[PDB]
Amino acid sequence: LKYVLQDARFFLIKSNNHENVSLAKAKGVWSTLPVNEKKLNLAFRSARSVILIFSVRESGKFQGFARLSSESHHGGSPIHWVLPAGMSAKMLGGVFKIDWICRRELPFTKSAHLTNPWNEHKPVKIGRDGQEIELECGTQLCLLFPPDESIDLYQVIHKM
Ligand SMILES: O=C(Nc1cccnc1)c1cc(C(=O)c2c(F)cccc2Br)c[nH]1
Repeated sequence: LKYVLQDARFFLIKSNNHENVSLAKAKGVWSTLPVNEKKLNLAFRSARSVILIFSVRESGKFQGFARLSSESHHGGSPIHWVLPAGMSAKMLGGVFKIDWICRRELPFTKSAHLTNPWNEHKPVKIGRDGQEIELECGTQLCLLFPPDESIDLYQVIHKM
């Protein structure tokens, strides 16, 4: 696991509902507005691993974290995302393929000691959608998650 996390960049992904996360866990894909797509695509080219750490708002927990497998691609079968009020699929950028590293949950109470230096040292659970997490802080956060024996780490390693 630590090899997968080496020198990774971590991003806090705040979904407004559980459905979108369930979709992401079932289909291994993710999407977002173009401006955020551009940052993720640029970060994928330049970083050894791009880890998304998911947290559904109000849930009090992280729902897991996944690693970008590639830049975003267009022209796929439409996914039934639950989008913010007033957003349509036409406003979305492409779709990202993601390999889940851990699908198990982590409550905020087990991360109360981890503070994000890149967000005024507030607890890592606190942050806006997209807030980047400092390397060591993000690494420790991922290591607090329960082990998930259902994930094939070699499938993700071969893509690095
Ligand atoms: O990707 C997201 N945010 C970010 C910001 C900045 C950089 N990287 C990433 C993000 C997507 C969401 C969504 O609910 C969402 C989704 F699940 C699927 C499709 C579109 C949408 Br909209 C929340 N947050």
